[PDB]
Amino acid sequence: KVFGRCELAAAMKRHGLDNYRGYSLGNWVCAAKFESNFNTQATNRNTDGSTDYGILQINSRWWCNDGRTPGSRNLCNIPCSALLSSDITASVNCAKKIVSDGNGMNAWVAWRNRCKGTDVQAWIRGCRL
Repeated sequence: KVFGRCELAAAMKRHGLDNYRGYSLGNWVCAAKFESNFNTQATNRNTDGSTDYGILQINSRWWCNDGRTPGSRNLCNIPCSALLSSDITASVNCAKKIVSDGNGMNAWVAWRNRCKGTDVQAWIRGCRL
């Protein structure tokens, strides 16, 4: 599913991401924009052989099982394919674990490079939330 911007904002808000670990909703929407362009089906191979999955491009070395990433830990206890669903619940639940891991949203290199320190509230501007 390719979410609309406000559509994803609403879903993320309903699933409790607004201000989760202190990160306002615009941060999450901005991260998803640059990670996946709001496409739940997005996948991208990394150099180490892991792959990133879904709206928040969650990696198979640490977080989900894809069966092809040696030394994988599956900390979210989910198949990586669950992160491609039109239903973002699994991505949200796993994102909540990731952002709690110590480095906050710096875990998402796209967020640090493209969202951090910017006017992220612009990403929820115009939405009825």
